[PDB]
Amino acid sequence: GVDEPSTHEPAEKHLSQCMRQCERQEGGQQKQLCRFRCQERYKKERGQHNYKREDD
Repeated sequence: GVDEPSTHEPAEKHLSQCMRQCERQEGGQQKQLCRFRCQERYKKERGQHNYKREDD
């Protein structure tokens, strides 16, 4: 039990590790490959199934 709500989940950090490498790399094809791979691979690892689109 001992269940309690929280914010700033570790999931964005796993993505952060990727995007850290993705962003660090510079170019055309290289940039795009890390942009999706990091976004899709890590998003899936979250366990989330419902995608929501940020406004603005």
